[PDB]
Formats: sequence, C-alpha cells, structure tokens
Amino acid sequence: QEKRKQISVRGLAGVENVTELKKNFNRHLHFTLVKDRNVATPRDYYFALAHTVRDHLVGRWIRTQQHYYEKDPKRIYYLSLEFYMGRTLQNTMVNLALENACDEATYQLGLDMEELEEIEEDAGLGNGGLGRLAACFLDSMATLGLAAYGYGIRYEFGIFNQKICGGWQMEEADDWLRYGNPWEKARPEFTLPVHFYGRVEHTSQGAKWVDTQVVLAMPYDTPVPGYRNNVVNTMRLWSAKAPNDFVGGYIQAVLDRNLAENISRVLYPEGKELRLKQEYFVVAATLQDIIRRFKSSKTNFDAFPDKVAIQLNDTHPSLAIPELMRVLVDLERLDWDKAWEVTVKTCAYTNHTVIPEALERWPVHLLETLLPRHLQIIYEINQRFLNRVAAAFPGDVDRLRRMSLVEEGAVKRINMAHLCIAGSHAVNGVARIHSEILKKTIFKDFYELEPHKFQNKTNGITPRRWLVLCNPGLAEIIAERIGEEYISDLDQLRKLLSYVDDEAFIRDVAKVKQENKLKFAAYLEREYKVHINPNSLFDVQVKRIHEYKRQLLNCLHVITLYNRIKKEPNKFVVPRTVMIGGKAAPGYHMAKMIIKLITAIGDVVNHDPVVGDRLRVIFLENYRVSLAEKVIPAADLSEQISTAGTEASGTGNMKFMLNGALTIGTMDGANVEMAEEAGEENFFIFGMRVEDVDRLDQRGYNAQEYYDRIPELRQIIEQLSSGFFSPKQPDLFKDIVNMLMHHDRFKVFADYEEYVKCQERVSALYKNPREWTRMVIRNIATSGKFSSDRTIAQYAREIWGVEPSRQRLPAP
Amino acid sequence: QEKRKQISVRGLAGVENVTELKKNFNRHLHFTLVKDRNVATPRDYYFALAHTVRDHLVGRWIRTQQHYYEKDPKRIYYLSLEFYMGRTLQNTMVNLALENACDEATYQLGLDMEELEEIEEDAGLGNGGLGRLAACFLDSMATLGLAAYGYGIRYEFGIFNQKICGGWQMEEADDWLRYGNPWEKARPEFTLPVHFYGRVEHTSQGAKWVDTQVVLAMPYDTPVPGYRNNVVNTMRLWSAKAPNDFVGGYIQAVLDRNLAENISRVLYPEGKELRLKQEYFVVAATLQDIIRRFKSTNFDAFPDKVAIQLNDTHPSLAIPELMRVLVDLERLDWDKAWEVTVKTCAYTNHTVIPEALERWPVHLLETLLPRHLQIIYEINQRFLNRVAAAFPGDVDRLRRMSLVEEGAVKRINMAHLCIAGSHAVNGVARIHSEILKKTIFKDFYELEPHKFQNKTNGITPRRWLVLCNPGLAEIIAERIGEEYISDLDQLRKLLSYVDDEAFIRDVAKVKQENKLKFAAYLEREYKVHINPNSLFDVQVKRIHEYKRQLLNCLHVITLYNRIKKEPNKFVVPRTVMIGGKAAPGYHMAKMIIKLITAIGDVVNHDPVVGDRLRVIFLENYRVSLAEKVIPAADLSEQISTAGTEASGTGNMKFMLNGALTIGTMDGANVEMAEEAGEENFFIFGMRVEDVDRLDQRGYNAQEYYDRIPELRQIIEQLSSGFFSPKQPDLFKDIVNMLMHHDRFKVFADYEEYVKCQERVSALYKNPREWTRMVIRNIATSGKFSSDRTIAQYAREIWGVEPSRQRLPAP
Ligand SMILES: O=c1[nH]cnc2c1ncn2[C@@H]1O[C@H](COP(=O)(O)O)[C@@H](O)[C@H]1O
Ligand SMILES: O=c1[nH]cnc2c1ncn2[C@@H]1O[C@H](COP(=O)(O)O)[C@@H](O)[C@H]1O
Repeated sequence: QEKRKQISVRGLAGVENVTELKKNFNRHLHFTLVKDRNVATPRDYYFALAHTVRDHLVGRWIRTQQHYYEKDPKRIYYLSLEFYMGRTLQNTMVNLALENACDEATYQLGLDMEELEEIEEDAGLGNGGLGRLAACFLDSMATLGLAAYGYGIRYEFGIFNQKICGGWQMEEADDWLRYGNPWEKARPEFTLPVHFYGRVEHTSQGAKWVDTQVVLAMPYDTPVPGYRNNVVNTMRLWSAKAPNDFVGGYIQAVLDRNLAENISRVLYPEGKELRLKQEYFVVAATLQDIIRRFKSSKTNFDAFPDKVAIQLNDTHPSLAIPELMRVLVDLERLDWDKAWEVTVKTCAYTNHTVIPEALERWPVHLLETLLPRHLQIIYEINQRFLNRVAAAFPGDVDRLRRMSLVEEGAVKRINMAHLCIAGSHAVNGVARIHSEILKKTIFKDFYELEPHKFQNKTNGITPRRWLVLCNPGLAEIIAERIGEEYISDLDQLRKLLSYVDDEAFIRDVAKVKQENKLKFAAYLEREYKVHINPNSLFDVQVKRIHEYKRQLLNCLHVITLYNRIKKEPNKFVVPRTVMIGGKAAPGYHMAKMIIKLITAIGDVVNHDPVVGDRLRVIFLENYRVSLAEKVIPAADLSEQISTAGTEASGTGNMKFMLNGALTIGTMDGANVEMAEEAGEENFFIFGMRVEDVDRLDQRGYNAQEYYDRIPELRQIIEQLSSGFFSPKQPDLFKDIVNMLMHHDRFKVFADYEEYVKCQERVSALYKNPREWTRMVIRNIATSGKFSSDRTIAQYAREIWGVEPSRQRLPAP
Repeated sequence: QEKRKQISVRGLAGVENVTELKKNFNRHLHFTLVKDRNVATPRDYYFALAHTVRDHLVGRWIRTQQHYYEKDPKRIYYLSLEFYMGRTLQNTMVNLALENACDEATYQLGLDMEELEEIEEDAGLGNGGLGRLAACFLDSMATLGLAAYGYGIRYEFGIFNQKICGGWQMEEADDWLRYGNPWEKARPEFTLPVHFYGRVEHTSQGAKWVDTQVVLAMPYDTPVPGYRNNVVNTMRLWSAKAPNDFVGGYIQAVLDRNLAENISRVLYPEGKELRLKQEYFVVAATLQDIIRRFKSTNFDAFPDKVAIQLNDTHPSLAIPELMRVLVDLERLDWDKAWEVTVKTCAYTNHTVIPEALERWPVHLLETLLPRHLQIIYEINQRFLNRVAAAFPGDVDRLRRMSLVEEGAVKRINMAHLCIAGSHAVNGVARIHSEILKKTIFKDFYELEPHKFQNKTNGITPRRWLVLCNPGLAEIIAERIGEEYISDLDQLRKLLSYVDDEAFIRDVAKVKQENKLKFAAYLEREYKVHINPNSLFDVQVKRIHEYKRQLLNCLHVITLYNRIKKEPNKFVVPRTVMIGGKAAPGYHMAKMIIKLITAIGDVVNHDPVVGDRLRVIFLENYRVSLAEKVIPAADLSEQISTAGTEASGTGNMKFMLNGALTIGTMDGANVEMAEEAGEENFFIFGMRVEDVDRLDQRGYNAQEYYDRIPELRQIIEQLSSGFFSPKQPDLFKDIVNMLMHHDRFKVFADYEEYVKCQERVSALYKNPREWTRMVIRNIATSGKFSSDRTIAQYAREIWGVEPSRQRLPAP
C-alpha cells in the first residue's frame, strides 16, 4: 500500500524553534505526564523538558537506523557490564545544538533550565573508569558515524550512594529509577529466553541442552547522539524478568522469581553465583539480538565476521565466545572448525589490569552446575588450543600448563582471560606501558605463540562532555583563536601553542579558571555548608579509595605542610585547598579508615586559628560523573600519585589536563604518554619508576629506614599514634600506622621525600601566575592525543575493519 | 510569575481535524513508540491510534479535575474489587465524537480501524456482573456530570483466560499488561503505605498501631469519558509494591516481598488470608486519598463532601478504617467519628441466600488487623446497646443482630458491619430489596426501616447499544433522533412504529445483519457451518448448577432426539450457543462444560441433522465477546431456578438488542416483564412461592423422571455413554446429581420449559409477529438504563443532583 508511505518521520520534528519547543513542553507536561501547572513539580518540569528533547533525538534515531539498513555496514557491538553514563539532558542538547533554544524556551516559560538539570539522577549503570570509558566510547563511535551498539544490563540500584556521617562512609541504595527514566524505551515485543542449569544430552546429530531454568531478558533502548552530525546510535540494556506461570503442587519456587529478578537489581561487587548469572544473561540475550539482526538484511555465516564485530570490555562478557560457539555449533548446525574461525574473527578483547591476581577466574564446579554445555565447549576449546601450542613448541610441557584455560590446584578453575585470548583475533592493552607489560609478563606465553594478535589502544576521553559541556568558558576562548572545529578534532588544539606568548590569551586562560573555582566554591556552600578560599591552589585527588592509589601519601603531605605552618607560622606558604574524593568498597576495611583519616585531618586543620585559610582539607562526598564535571574544570593541580606500574592507564588524568590543571604524578599509566606529549618539563613527574619498584622488592623494602632518616615522617606517625587527629579515640588509627610501618605493600614512605620536594616546586611555580599559565597552555595545547575520537579511530581501522566518517547525515 | 501562565493546555490539537489526527498519529508511532512503518506491527499501529485518542481524552480529563477544584463539589467514591472495563478504544471515540474522524484518518493512512480495534486486550480487571455494574455506573456517573471516582485494585493477570481443549476448560494466565496499557498512568509519586499485623499499644492520649509490616500502594489513573458532555472522571487502581532496604540475615524478607505483591497479582476465584489482605489494601489506600482530597479542617463537612459506596461487603473494612483514622489519627471522639462514618457510607447488597454474606474469623482479624478488631468490638457493643434499648428484654434478637457470630469458630459477619455503619442499605431489584426487608435482614429492618432501599440495576446504553449495535442505533435515530442515547426512556416513542412496515423490516434486517457478521466470526474459530437463518438461541452466564445450563442441555437433546426420530418433520433450525466460565475448583461446573461440548460433537457431525441444529460452547466469554454475540441473539436464556437470582444485568442487554427472553419469574425478569408486558415474554416454570411449596413437601426428582418418557430416554443416553462413547461413565456424577441431590429442581421445570420453547419456535415461524414482539421489548427497555439507576443513587442516597450539562475545552 502506497498510502502507507505517508506514515513518515517527514515533518514531525519540524523546526528546532523556540515557539515549537514551548508547544512540546506543554504537550509533554500535560499529555505525556498527565499533569498541569497546579500540580507540576520541578521533577515534572524536568521530565517534560527531557521528553521534549527526546523527540529530537528519536527522529534522528529513526533515520540513522534506516540508514544502517539501507547501507548495511559492518556492525560493531560493545559489551560491558558497566555504562557510567551520568546525566543526559545537557549532553543531548550540545550534541543536537538545542542548547540555546531550550534555555530560551524554559526562561520564557518561567523556569530555570539549571534547577531542572540538577534534578536528573546520575544513571546508576556504572561505578568506575571502566564504565566511563564505555560512555566516552559510545559518544565517540556516534560522532565518527559507526554502526555501533552498546549492550549491557539495566541495573536498578546502580552502585550505592555515599553519605559521610561523622567521618564514616555509609552506603545508601541508589534508586535512580524510582520515578522512571525519560531517556529509555521499553521493548516488551523483544523479550528473550535465557537458560540456566539443566544438563547436556549427547544424542545423534549433537548436543541438546535440556531441562533448563528460563529467565526473560527484556531490552530497553536509549539513543546515543553524535556530535552535531545527526547520527543517533543505540544503547540496548537488558532487564531480567521471571516467567509468569499459572504442575501445581507447591509454590516454594518463589525463590526462582527473586533469584531471576536480582540479576538486574544490583551492580558488583570475588565471585558469587549471581555475578556469573549476570555475565551469562547479558551475553546470551545480546548474541540472539546480533544474530537476529544479521539474519534480517535484504543462512550463510561466512559473511558473519564481515558484518559483525564484538568487543569484550574486560573478561566480564567472556562467555560470548563459548556462547557464540554454542549457537553456531548446536543450533545453526555448523561444525567446530568453521564456527571457531567465525568466532575468533568476530571477537576482540580489551584488558584493563596490570596484576595477574586481579584477573577473572571461575571454579569449574560452578560452571558445571549453571552452564553445563558451556563447560564442555570450554574444554573442547582448551584441547585444540593446547594442541596448537604443542605443535608450535614441541617438548615444552611447562608451557601447556601455563597457557591452559584450566587452572589446576585445590579448586579446579577456568581462567577467563585465557579464554578471551584464545578466542579473539585481537587483544589490546589500554596504555602503552600497560600493553607492553601484557606482552612482556602477564601474557608473554600467548604473545610468543601469536605476536601479531597483541595491540595497544591508549585510552581517551570525549571532548564533548569533558570540555564543551563542563567547561564552556574554556571551549569559548579556544574557539576565538581556532574555531568551533577542535571539538571533533582535538589534535588541532596544537594551534594554541602559537598563543603561549600572547598576553590576552594568558589572562583569558587564567580568568576562566578563577571563574570555575568561584562557581565550585559557591557550590560547596550551597549544599554542604563549608567555607572555601577561592584564591588558593586547588589540589584535587579524585580516584577510588585504595591503598595503591595512595591518597595516604597525599594525607602525609597535607599533615607535613600543616606541621610546617606550625613550626614556622610567619613564613609565607602558598595557600591550598586540598580536596580528596572517591568511593570505598564495602568490606574494604582499609579504605573505610582512609576516609575517616582524611576527615579527621580536616577536622583539625580547618578549625585551627593559626592555619586560618592558608590550608584547607575537604573530602568530596559521593564522587560521580556530574560532580567530576563540576570539580575538574576548577582544578589547578591533578594528583595522579599511584605506585609506578599499578596503573594500566587512567582517564581522570586526561580530564584534568584538558581543563587547565597541571599534573603531579608518577611515571605510570598514561602519565608516561601525557608527559611525552607535553614534555617532561611541563609535568611534575617524581618518585620511583617501575624499574625501582622491582629493584626494591629485590633487595627487600624496609620502611623503618625511612622513619629514621626523615624526622617529619617520624613526627606525623607519632601524631597519628598518640591520637592528635582522633583525640576521643587515640588508637583509632593504629592499623593505618601498622600497615604503613610493617606491611605497606605499596611503598608510601619510599616516595615521600621526592614527593614533598616536588610539591614545593609546584607551590613555587604557582606563586608565579604568568609562568604557571603558560605551562597550563602548553598542557592544554598538546592534549589532543587523549581524545576518544583518536582511540576509536584506531579501534575501527586496526581491530574492527571499518572506516570512521565525519559526514553529516541528512534530515530531519 | 506571569510567565508561568504559558504552561497550559490551550494548544493541543483542535480537533475533528482528520488532518491533525493524521499528524498526531505520526507523532506517536515515531516519537512515543520509537517505531516506523518499516518495522511496525498492527499492534504498534493500535498503540499509535490509542495514544492519539488519548491526547484528546486527557485534555478533557485535566479540565474536569481543574473544574472540580474550583467548584469544590461533593465527591463520590465507588469502591469495588472488580471493574469489568473491557476494551477502551471505541467507547472513547464515540463518547468524544472522534469516531468518524479517526476512521477517516486511519483510512487515508492505508489502515483499517476495525482491524486495529481487535488488537486491544480486555482489561483483566473483572469477573462477572458485580464488575460490569461498576463499569456501567462509571460511564453513567460521568454522563450525568457527577463527581465520581472508581477505586479498585490493578490486577496484573486478571482472572484467567478460558481455553477449551478436548472439551475441558483450561485456564491460562491473562497477561493483558504484556505490552502495556496505553490508557493508564502510573503515579509513582503518590505511593502510600498500607499496614499489616503487628500490634496495638494503649498510651493515655490514644491508641497507636505499631510494629506493622508495610506494603506500598501505587496508584494508576485511567480516565473515564462522559458521553459527549466533556466530563472525564478518574478510575484509580492500586498496585502493590514491596519496600526496599539493602543487614541480613535472614532473607525471608524475600517471602514478604512476594506475599506483598500477590495482593495485586490476581482476582478471585480455600478461605484465604490473602483475600482479606486484598480487601484492606484497597480500603486503606483509598481512604488516605479520600482524606487528602478533602483537606486539599473540621470533619463536620465530611459527609456533605464525600460519599462512599460499598459494592458488596468486599470493602466493608472501610467503615472500621474510617473510624481508625478519625479517632486514632484525626483525634475526633468516638461519637463524632461515628456520625461521620454512618453518614458517609452507603452499602449495596447483591445476594439472596443467607450463607452467601461475607464472614471473617476473629482469630484471623486479631492477627492481621488487631486495631480494626477492637474498633469492630466497640461498634458492635454500642450498636447492641441500642438494640436492647429499642427492644427491652429481647435477648434472642441481640445474638441475631450481633456483628460477632458464634459457632465452632467465632466469626465477624461483614454484612451486619455494613448495615450498622451505613445510612442506606440498597438492594438491586425490587423482589430482592424486599426479601432483604422480609427474611434476610428483617431484624435490622424493624429498627431502621428508613435504611432499606431499592435500586434496580441498569446497563449503559452507550457500550450496550450505540457501540455494539450501530445498525440498531441508526434505525432508531432515523425515526426518533439521537436524544434517547442519554435518556433511554424516549424509546417508548417506538410503540408508535409497531405496525409500521418500514420499521418492522428495518429491525429484522439489522438483526439479520448482526447474525451474518457473527456467523462469519463463528465459522472462523470453531470450524463448523452456521446456518445464519436459524434462531440464535444464546445463554451467557457464569457456569453454575443454579444458573442451570443443564436445563438448556436437556432441551437441546430432546430436540436432537426428535429430529433423529422424525427426520422429515419440519423443524425451526436453531444455533444453540452457551458460554461462561467455571470457577476453578468447581467440579460440577467443569463437567457441565464437558457435557455442552460433548453434545456438540455428536449433534454437529450428525449427517441426519443437516444444519437444523448446532450446539456451540463459546470460548472465553468476556466483555468484547459479549458485545458481539448479544446483538446477534434472537432468544436470551434467562433460566435460573426461581428466587436464586437477585437481578441479572445481561438480561437487559439482550432485551435492548432485539432478543426475546425465555426465562423464569425471578431477578430482573420480573421488572422486565412488568415494563414490556407479560404477553411479550416467554415466562415459564415454578415461581418463587412455587419453589417454596416443593420445598415444604420435599423435592423428589423420580416422580418427574417417571411421568415423562422423553426425560427418561436422555438420562439413559447420558448414563449409557451415548455422548461419551469411549468413556460411558464420564457423566455419571451429573446423572446422580440430577436424580438424587438436585438442589435446583431441573426436572421440575423441564416439561414447562420445553412447552414454552415450542411456543418460541412457533412464533419464530412468523417473522412479522416475531419482530413486532421484539419492538415491544426494545421500546419498553428504558427503565433499565444505568442513567436511571445512578440518578436514583444521586438523589436518594448520595444527595447530589445529576446534570446533563456540557463542559467546554479551549
Ligand atoms: O528493515 C528495515 N528497513 C529500514 N529500517 C529498519 C529496518 N529494520 C529495522 N530498522 C530500523 O531499526 C530500528 C530497529 O532496529 P533493529 O533492532 O535492528 O530491528 C527501527 O526503529 C527502524 O527504524
Ligand atoms: O488545587 C488545584 N487547582 C487546580 N487543579 C487541581 C488542584 N488540585 C488538583 N487538581 C487537579 O486534579 C488532578 C488530579 O489530582 P487529584 O485530585 O489530587 O487526584 C490533577 O491533574 C490536577 O489538574
């Protein structure tokens, strides 16, 4: 029927227009929300505005998906158990260029588009740099016009909210879906069975997996927009539902429903059965969807590697390998050799870890119980892989056992990293030194078997959310020199390097900072009721709380600096606000104490009359994406102080650099590459290198020798032990001292001298505003390498086999 | 801020603009559904249209609510456990006059609206008459401008879909919410706690109900549109949610999470805890909403600004819960709160047999609602005090009127609660209301005679004429205009056309048209030929012994035997249709359904019968099927043993739709035969006082079995396994019941029933007389408009005046 051709998007999102936006706001507030102004809450005004914006997203979304079906490109699937999405309202507006029109519309309607913006929940789909990487990636993948899908789990309660009560962290539930989410769209039409347990029957033609428990995976779609290019991609999130049954004897299987349901309930965290059901759930539903989409296109799986690419972000979705094999062999009735070829060619794997302890391993008895068919396939893959290894290195019997997917001991275990390696055509580290240690130590055996398989894709950040969005002031003055262009091409921030000796640009760069400090200082009062000197150097360390992250080294310096303000109260010291934020893992007893320690240091220093405002110590509560975007552009100094070799890359690093902060750090992670781009001279690189980490384990790290040679280190330890910082509980901080002094596995005391000295240099350079800003410029100018546009282009050409494309799609 | 005035509903569509409906249909498929014509399903297209119609509904909804806060009128709250809504799309199009525009709109978009209409699920919200009544009343209350709210529970899996496999009823889950309900609106922001268990603590200022388990009640709003008057009222349904808190152990909070959500999962149809939980849940959540709206203050103005209708005793806890909120929370005193309670609340009784009234053991109340018990005990004592006053020394009367009944187990009689806490107790038909005064509640009557009222049931002529029978609505409006739709009594004007040939042939024509559409639907599923010229003989009732489809079966089989015996005899062909659901756990009902299909297998495949007889069991009888078969019927079977039916709302549907009624003197039949004239009715069988006489000298089914050879042959056929050749014994427990323990006297009404059916067949042989009789039934229908019923609620109970006035929407 040719009449149906009037069922079109043809003129529905007519004009990005201030009058139309007001019309839709009303339309959405009244018809969609079923509210009016008499009962509308700020939250209801936010939903209305969100819906108004979503219409523009979805129109562009329809065309893009229509475009992909017309042009049939190689499709790329990004599998992650984490999508650290943050807020979408503002990000959608910059990328669609609706920023000014909306503000104009809401103002005219009598509302503040800022009030509204702050009602939006941080999406509870993520926890760390792992999920934030995936978020930057999706945004970059869309900007470079790639046919790309983010697949994950729709979590309901995310990772807890952090409240600090009397210095102690408490974990509140993050019910960020209590009032729903305007951005996502339910697809009950597309609900899919996921199997668990049962057993394997090896009859005739092949294996049948029978007598299984079914869980239903129901997808929710969220559009992810490119930068001003009209391409809107899909993030598809899976939600678990128990099947609705009415043989009639007993309901005790209430258990089932509940145990099915909480696959989607919470993020994690060692290895419960639940964590494994999450991994399989996401993998099994995702693969059905990919194969479904491969089939509709105008069965031959020779073209499969040519139309599908699947990225495993870490080992979490590793079961994709045996699952893809399972469908191809058991269901589509291919044979092992052919399916294997298709699998290896389809899958690639990204590792994010430096230490062989942290890699994922599951007991075989677990796998045998929940995924009996998958254990078998994993063994078969082990047999044939270890066959290649035996052919390539005859005789070397030790090699077979080291490289095996099966790990022998008390507790037979499957090593999931060895699986991903055997079944991926490409494997990559996440920063150059990291990818090198992968080749050199952690996976040397696999690298020697297949050198070509091992790559590097240094991580990156999106300049949308991490420059234009959160620091418009900086984006605005860069534009004036070189245009609106760098936003999609960060490389050409290099042209700023000709403006280093330009006077007006220096005050300009320094003026933006002051204002970002002003805004953030005011934000601290309006919410947590706590004083801040806006002239002071902003010393910020925002990372997960962990021993190797070394916020304790930071603390050591703070108390050091504090002490010297008491030994020499009249000496001019460069005034500083030291700010530390980050979430501690529940159960992690040491990180809990470290937070308590920080706030106690704050409790002494912020109320000492001799200090005044020359030094201040704040813990930043409930660190997350939206806070990141508030505190980052307000930073002068970026604390990247992990023990060399313990960081794979880092990503906050690059955010601070893009935003006019200078870095104090170790020669570690992506700092190596950041210093390589800005020049050693423009970074504050201090302390032991990786070579001296190994050197010290070799001769044995004694921490007592430092305690003698440095009287300041002796003094702070005495203050800690006698209870200077915990007067009502003197021995509160004992197992912090104990660790630092006897079982400090991350050598805090070692780097302390060369740290506090490097810090003094910083203060001295901050005392000189002009010279300080010139170096900041020299940092910002050379921050281009660290865009996620660069990272994804390398992924597209070197791993996926597809060309990036900045061409704007037509419509709407 | 004057800027904020720009936040308004003045710019939506406008309105009967096919143009804008097309544009808005497109919006919704693409932007609301995030689909397109590449990928879209007929179901998708139904949601696109549903949403389009919805935009216009909620506009008027916003206005009707706004207007209710300006005018601050008395508000009426209808509390029902069931709400048999059916389908929403077409009802909304006709009530808003959007039908023609949407029809044309979808048509120019390459789509067919009927096809789309068939996609919608019946709301899984109700079971039988009780539930359809609430739904009809909601339509009426909106049409008569009343400020009404329907309050109930949002059942997730309704009450099962019926499937017939191998002639047996099977019950599948009804997930009618499977793809969502476009008509509803979640309100997570208005979630309320509901308390259960725990214990009562006496302070010195008042009672505290503490240590309770909490269940969250979340409301879903559905708008209900008035007929073309622009008042869109609210149906507010509660969904149960468990709280969250995540420090262990133990996790049997997993069980609380489940028993908490079962509340909302399924309707009934054990003497469950769960059912009581359901009843308090809808009462506690509703009363909070009712009080919030009042305050949004002294409660002296309460009974003048709030009416609470109890539909059956199911929401009877509303009376003690009101007392709880006013004494305990609101801090009134027990006499002031009591006056407010007795004047706020009006009850409605739907039963006829003493042991059908709701009754909860005290041990159970003591466990889950300890405070409510103490309130009941107090109410009972004060109440019994005035019984002893008004009747000195009458100790016998006190232990009859007590709310606390006593036997093996101590029980609270929920009906006696309702009468005591209500100013008006209404029956639902005249002979029913009267027996409430006469035998069932006489004690209560000779104490408060002013209390006891009648409100005969009615049926909305929107759904049940205009919507399901547009052919008959059209021909009626060709003579007398369209004013009757909202004043059914105007159909009396049709008496003037009883001899008019144009009318007589027009009515017969529409009927014949309705049968052809239904035979076509019927020939699809159930693969058998329907002779469209046969008399459509239809019985649609809950499947029960007393309802009596076994009597219908006895006639069906007589007819068969008679054809098989004299094949060359002229016989008026019949399509016999029986439909209804059997309660799970009711074995006799399941067997009756087996009998109906088993008669069907023999008769419908007998070459000797040709197409003179056909027996069909209609699968999964429900509101949207009802509205297909009713217009097609010639003969409505209303044959319950006399005195067992209080009313009978489907009776009125057939009458309005051109069927003639065979049936006993009982329920609504009496008032129907009274309006239409007995001569225009096929009343047969024992009357009420006749049943009583047979009771008094004892009913022996052998002395009916013995006097009648035709009756005998069919029983020997049943017993011998004539209708179940593989399993001769299959119907043994049916024969046994009919012979020895028939508490319902099937055999006794047999002879007279078949005599009367022959009168039906004979009149059917004369098309003109048949149709003229039909006209007399239709023309005389109007009393049974649910607008009539509701106006009598408004004036004589709730004390508001109904208004047919329109309302704007710019
Ligand atoms: O066959 C097609 N032709 C054109 N567009 C399609 C087709 N199938 C899917 N799409 C687009 O892709 C979306 C659904 O994506 P899917 O999950 O891959 O089927 C729809 O909203 C369409 O806009
Ligand atoms: O104070 C008021 N002024 C105007 N409209 C109101 C007011 N209060 C409630 N409403 C309307 O009543 C509707 C339902 O709210 P509810 O009566 O509280 O259940 C809302 O959609 C409002 O439009």
